[PDB]
Amino acid sequence: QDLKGVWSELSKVWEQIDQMKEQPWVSVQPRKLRQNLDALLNQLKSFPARLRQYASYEFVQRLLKGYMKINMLVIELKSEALKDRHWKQLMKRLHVNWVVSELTLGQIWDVDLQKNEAIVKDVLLVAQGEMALEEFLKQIREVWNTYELDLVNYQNKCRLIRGWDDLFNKVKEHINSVSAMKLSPYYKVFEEDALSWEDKLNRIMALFDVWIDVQRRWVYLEG
Amino acid sequence: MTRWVRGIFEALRPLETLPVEGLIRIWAHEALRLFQDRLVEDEERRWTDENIDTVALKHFPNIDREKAMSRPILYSNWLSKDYIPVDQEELRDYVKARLKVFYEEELDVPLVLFNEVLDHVLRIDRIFRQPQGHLLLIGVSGAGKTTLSRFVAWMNGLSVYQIKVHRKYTGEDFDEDLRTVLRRSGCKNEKIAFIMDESNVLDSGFLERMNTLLANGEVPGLFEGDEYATLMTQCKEGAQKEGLMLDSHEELYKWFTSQVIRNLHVVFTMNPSAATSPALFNRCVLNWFGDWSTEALYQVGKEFTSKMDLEKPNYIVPDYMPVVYDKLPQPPSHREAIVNSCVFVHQTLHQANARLAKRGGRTMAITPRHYLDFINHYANLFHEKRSELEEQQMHLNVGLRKIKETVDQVEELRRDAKVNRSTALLKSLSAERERWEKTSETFKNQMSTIAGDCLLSAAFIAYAGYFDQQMRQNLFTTWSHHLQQANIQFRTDIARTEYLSNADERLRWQASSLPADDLCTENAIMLKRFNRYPLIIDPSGQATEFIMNEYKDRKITRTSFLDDAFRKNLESALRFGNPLLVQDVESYDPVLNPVLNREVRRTGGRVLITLGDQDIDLSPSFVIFLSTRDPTVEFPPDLCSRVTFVNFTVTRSSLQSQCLNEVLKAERPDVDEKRSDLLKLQGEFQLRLRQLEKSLLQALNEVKGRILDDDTIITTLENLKREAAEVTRKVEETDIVMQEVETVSQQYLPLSTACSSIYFTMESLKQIHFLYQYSLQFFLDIYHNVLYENPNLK
Repeated sequence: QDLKGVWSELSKVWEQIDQMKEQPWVSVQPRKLRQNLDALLNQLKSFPARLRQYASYEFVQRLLKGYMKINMLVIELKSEALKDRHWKQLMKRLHVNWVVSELTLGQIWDVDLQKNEAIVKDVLLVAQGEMALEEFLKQIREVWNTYELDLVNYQNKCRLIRGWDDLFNKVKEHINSVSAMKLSPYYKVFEEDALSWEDKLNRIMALFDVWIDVQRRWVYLEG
Repeated sequence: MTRWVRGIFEALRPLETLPVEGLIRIWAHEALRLFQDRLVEDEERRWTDENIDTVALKHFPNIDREKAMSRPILYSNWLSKDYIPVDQEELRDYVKARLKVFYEEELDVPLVLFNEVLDHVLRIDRIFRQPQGHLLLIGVSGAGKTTLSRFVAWMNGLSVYQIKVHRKYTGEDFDEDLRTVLRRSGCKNEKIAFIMDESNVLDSGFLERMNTLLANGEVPGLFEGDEYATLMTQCKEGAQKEGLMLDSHEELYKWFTSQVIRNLHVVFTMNPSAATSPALFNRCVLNWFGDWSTEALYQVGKEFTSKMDLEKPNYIVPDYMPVVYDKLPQPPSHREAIVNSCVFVHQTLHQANARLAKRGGRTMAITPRHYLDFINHYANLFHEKRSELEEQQMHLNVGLRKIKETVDQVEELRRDAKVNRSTALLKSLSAERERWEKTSETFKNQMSTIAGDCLLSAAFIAYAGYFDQQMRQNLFTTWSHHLQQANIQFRTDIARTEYLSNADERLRWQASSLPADDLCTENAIMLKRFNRYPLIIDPSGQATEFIMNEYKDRKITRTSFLDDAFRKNLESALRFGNPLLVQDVESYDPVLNPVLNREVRRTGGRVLITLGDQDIDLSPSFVIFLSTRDPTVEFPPDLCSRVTFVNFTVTRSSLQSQCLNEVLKAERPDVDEKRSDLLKLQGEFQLRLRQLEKSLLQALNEVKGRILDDDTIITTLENLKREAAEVTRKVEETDIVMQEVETVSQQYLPLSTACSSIYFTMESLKQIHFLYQYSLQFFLDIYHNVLYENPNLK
């Protein structure tokens, strides 16, 4: 007669697990997932001691223990640093659970995130490096695509260029950063794009080292 | 006094009625939070506790004391909607739940909630409650600041704003930052815990521009121009949003000032004893952290080492233990004894640094971060050594199983003029089995010790790196004597280099530019298992070439603090993950302060760290090294909490041991090789023997009626038979060799003392004349010519 009580208590728990796992990983909010998992945890804690000897309650309890253990791995797998390339590497090293990026939570959850911890640690480390590199390239494109040559008047005769020092500091800073970029381990996937920017960066220096010269002496010659 | 008035007024604002006991309880709580919080000496705190009760008894006669005066006096606002007095246990449970959910949200660093950090969290929250509540946190480096502030700021919902200061920072940019902060906190009613640090702010010049915010919460003249129009529009919008209809300029400015008074909190973090202004001391509430007690270190070591297997049920308690945690559960178990010795190590090193400072030597500051690094190194080392022992035990069990299978094959092969010699072959194998089973028993004894042994390595990794050789050995003997005092079983003779490094790594290091000294090899194993980024004290310059030899495959780049383009090199190394060696750390830029502290910030997917004005991404393959050519330096206690120190310098004991080893190699090579084999009685001989056993198992199971083709594989089983017997020999003959190398090194010792005295006279001779400069290479050339190319020695 206690089997009806324990199964009636556990049926809503298993249904709650079912509506948790059916949430799409595209639409997962993981802080709210932690809140719902803690709600399931204190619902588990609310149960009396008559059911503490049955195998089903403790089986669901260690399932929820595994879930709140892998909650941090979920909250890091939902980071914006991971892209489709690292999902392909997760396919390559995780073998099973062919996901077409329909991205159910249950198919991500059923694979052994606790046993395969070093695998996703390596994947997230690689994704961290790629995101760092990509945001550096975004900073390069944003800074140099909007840079403007400041122009100051000259004796109501001409309009010269002011501010060689900050511009040359920016060119030297970016060119040395691309030189250190080519030494980075995450270099290949973006490589040719950086090369193109490197070419453009060098061309900018190849103009302005001339420019001060054809500025300065000309001004002196006018004098 | 007006802060006291405002605190009692804010305590009696939401309450309906009180007795006299609650009012005097609130008054005494505010007295304790306003007077005892700034004290350093415990005797002053006891005086304040006595005189508060004396004042409360004197000016309030015929008042019940025990209802009003219960000495664990605490107040909180989280447990209920009122600011009622609470107990300690429920508050500890709530703050432990909040700290456990604080683990998984933004930063994964485990924290320990002992008795004092709870009180400090209560104090920070109480400062956060009051309007015009500004806090100044003073105390030793680490130990709670810039981590408790972030914790209580997250808990009370205040977002955190910090200023990213570098070389380019004028007063106009500071005005813009203050404009943004005041507009966010005033118009939007956003609570901001503006925290300032010792690194980014020591003297920025305009630290008195925020004295008006600390006084009354408004800068006149900050919002001139169109900014007054923008602030007026957003101010009327916000006052409409919270339902306060005001019209003119001045009433809206007064409402803006009141909202800045209510919302914006400022918390400074300062290191104790140029001096700050006394006005800045008067404007804030001053919380003194102090150093962690014996109970706090016991609670840190208990909660961090609870995961590791530390239970010896055989363990007999000694009669008397040197105790430093008086509230230990008497008599202790094995884990309690280990944690008591763990805090005893920290206490003895504090005493040792005080004794070294008594003599006038250069001592460096000791922080709780050193205790954290010691405990983390203990956990990692215990896990690594237990994993290695379990793996080799399983491989031995595999070997025993295949040995029994091969014995079964041989007794099958006795079905069948080779029947004698094959029966000779079995006469080796089972005997070998017996030898193997004996090794199993030794590994059980290896368990007995592998625990305290890891202790005596772990502190040696994290604590005694700055010291010289003699002080390191004295600290080691003190730790070993206390561990024998506490019945902790460990190896009586430990090679510190061989325990933490294999022979192949030592061959790599000697194949790199590294001298073969005991101090240099111990400082080489310093640089393999560090947590914090290391600093090297090398007067010879060999350590820099050793570091660039060890990390040339990761393309290490060389830089120094004295370059103008240093910060871009550090920024590029931080961004792209290439390792960095940084020279001339005596001119220490404080911009490294988060990076050595590993202050990462999870902002979405980004891993942001503050460098200059920029917020840049920490690549996971970054590692940095700091270097001094100059040995005469006194670093700030801030830098003692962030790096681990190694000492490549030469002293009397180091050169004495170098000369003793050199003369024993050159003159008595039998004693030198018998001493070197005593160093090889640890893991080198056993790793070679186990590799030979594994290679024998690679051709042991190939037995299917095939092994009797020539019956000469026994020699491959007999090549194991001799050498292991040699291992059985040198273990049995291990005390006579110790006494022999002690007597022979005792015969040759005054020559080494004379060599050390001659060398220190040679280096002291520089003060006579500017031309009197002689190097260590000069003295080693002297010693080589005397020892080797001597014409009188023939």
